[PDB]
Formats: sequence, structure tokens, C-alpha cells
Amino acid sequence: SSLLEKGLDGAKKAVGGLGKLGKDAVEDLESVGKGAVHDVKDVLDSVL
Amino acid sequence: SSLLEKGLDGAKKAVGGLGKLGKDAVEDLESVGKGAVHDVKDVLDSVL
Amino acid sequence: SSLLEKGLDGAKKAVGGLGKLGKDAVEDLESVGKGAVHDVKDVLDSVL
Amino acid sequence: SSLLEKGLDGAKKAVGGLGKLGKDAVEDLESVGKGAVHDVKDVLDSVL
Amino acid sequence: SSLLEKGLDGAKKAVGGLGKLGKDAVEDLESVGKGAVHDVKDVLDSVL
Amino acid sequence: SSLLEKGLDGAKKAVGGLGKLGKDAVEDLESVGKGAVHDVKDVLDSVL
Ligand SMILES: [Zn+2]
Ligand SMILES: [Zn+2]
Ligand SMILES: [Zn+2]
Ligand SMILES: [Zn+2]
Ligand SMILES: [Zn+2]
Ligand SMILES: [Zn+2]
Ligand SMILES: [Zn+2]
Ligand SMILES: [Zn+2]
Ligand SMILES: [Zn+2]
Ligand SMILES: [Zn+2]
Ligand SMILES: [Zn+2]
Ligand SMILES: [Zn+2]
Repeated sequence: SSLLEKGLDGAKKAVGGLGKLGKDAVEDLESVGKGAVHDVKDVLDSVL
Repeated sequence: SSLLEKGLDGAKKAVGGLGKLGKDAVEDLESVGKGAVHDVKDVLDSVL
Repeated sequence: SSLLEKGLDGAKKAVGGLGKLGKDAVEDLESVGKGAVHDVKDVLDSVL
Repeated sequence: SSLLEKGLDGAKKAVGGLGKLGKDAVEDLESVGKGAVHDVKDVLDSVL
Repeated sequence: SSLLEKGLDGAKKAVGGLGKLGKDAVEDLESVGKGAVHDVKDVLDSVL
Repeated sequence: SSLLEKGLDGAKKAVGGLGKLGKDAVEDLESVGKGAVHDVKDVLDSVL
């Protein structure tokens, strides 16, 4: 079987993997930010 | 109503918006990369 | 290279773009609705 | 417990459910469109 | 047209459908869990 | 600050984390399945 299409599949899979890794990072930051805001609200609930 | 929780909502919404903007960017790149690989396969279909 | 597969790629990309545009719209409405409910809860926190 | 926050939760959950239903619809159409393009490519593979 | 690629498309579509069904299940559980935590917070708001 | 809401946040975050872990698993399997079908198509391209 062809090394050539095998190589483009290597590229394709790597691209997908990076998209996976990227999407995980963004969602992580989203939750990190909204979690910080929530934890802040908590301190201003037990005080005001 | 309180400026304070209003401000944390400002932060929360901004965080969500950035997560939206971020997720759009990643998905765009994913498709850009897999599209390039596909278009390359096309040239190596009409030739080999 | 073939206009034909080039055209089907035109269709494919347009379909993907619409799916992108569509998914953005739904998520926007989701957040719009849940944001309204949250802002309502806020008024019934500073009052009751 | 309060009927009021219970009601806003009713609204919130309904909004989420609609977002779910909506996202499912968009993704379905995405795949329907890209599937049609693929099946078309198949006929123009076994012929040209 | 070929039964063979027709069959692999059968497999592909079934795989996608399972991924759809799976993603729906996970998101459902996510919301079920976070909804339970929210409803619990409600009881400890009207009491403490 | 209250151990109680701190604990429910522990639960909430754990639930979200599981949803993350779950969604990653489903998407992984989706791609594993569609990748296998693609690699099979490749062998039936270089032969038939
Ligand atoms: Zn992570
Ligand atoms: Zn909290
Ligand atoms: Zn874009
Ligand atoms: Zn093409
Ligand atoms: Zn938007
Ligand atoms: Zn608020
Ligand atoms: Zn469906
Ligand atoms: Zn096919
Ligand atoms: Zn469901
Ligand atoms: Zn509630
Ligand atoms: Zn993984
Ligand atoms: Zn291949």
C-alpha cells in the first residue's frame, strides 16, 4: 500500500489530535474562568 | 441592584464569550488543516 | 484538475460552514435564555 | 421551598433542553448534507 | 454501484450514530449531576 | 467560609470533570471507528 496516502493520513490524524488538544485547552480555560467567578461570588455571599 | 454581582456577571459573560471565540478558532483550524490534506489527496488522485 | 470534485467540495465546505453558523446560533440562544433566567434570579435575590 | 426559584429552574431546564434539541438538529443536518455529497462522489467514482 | 463501499458507509454511518448517541448520554449525565448539585444548594439556601 | 457549599462545589467540579473525561472517550471512539473504516477503504482502493 502507498506510503503517500499513508503520509497524508499521518498529517490528517495529527491535525485532528491537535484540534482535540486545542478544544480541551479552551474548555479548560472556560471552566477555570467561570469557576473563579463562582468562587468569588461565594466570598461575597458569606459576607454580603 | 448590586454593582458587584453585576460586575462578576460582566466577567462571567466575557469569559464565556472568549471560550466561544476560542472554540470557533480551534474548529476553524481543524477544518483548515483537514481541508488542506483533502485538497492534497485530490491532486494525487487525478495524477496517481 | 476536475471541476466536478471541486464543485462537490464547494458544496461540502458550504454545508460545514452552515453547520458552524447554525451551531453558533443555537449556543448563542442557549446562553441568552440561561442568562435571562440568571439575571431574573438576581432581582429575586436582592428582594427576596 | 420556594415555588419561584422552582419556576426559574423550570425555565432554565427547558432552555437547556431546547439547546440540546437544537444542537442535535444542526448536527443531524450537517451530517445529512456531507453524507449526500459523499454519496454523490461515490457515483462519480464508479463512473469517472 | 459497489456493495463494498456501500457496506463501509453502512459501518461509518453506524459509527457516527453511536458517537451521537454516546455524546447525548454523556451530556445528559453531566446535566443530571450538576442539576442535582444545584437543587441541593437550593435546599441549603432556603434553610442556611 | 462554609464547608458545605465548598463540598457541593467539590461535587460539581467532579461531575464536570467526569463529563469532560466522558466526552473525550466518546469522541476518541468515534474517530477510532471512522478511522478504521477509512483505512479499510484504502486497502480496497489500492486493490479494487
Ligand atoms: Zn484538561
Ligand atoms: Zn460555590
Ligand atoms: Zn470562523
Ligand atoms: Zn476533493
Ligand atoms: Zn454569536
Ligand atoms: Zn448575577
Ligand atoms: Zn437526530
Ligand atoms: Zn462511500
Ligand atoms: Zn437525552
Ligand atoms: Zn434553583
Ligand atoms: Zn483521548
Ligand atoms: Zn487513507
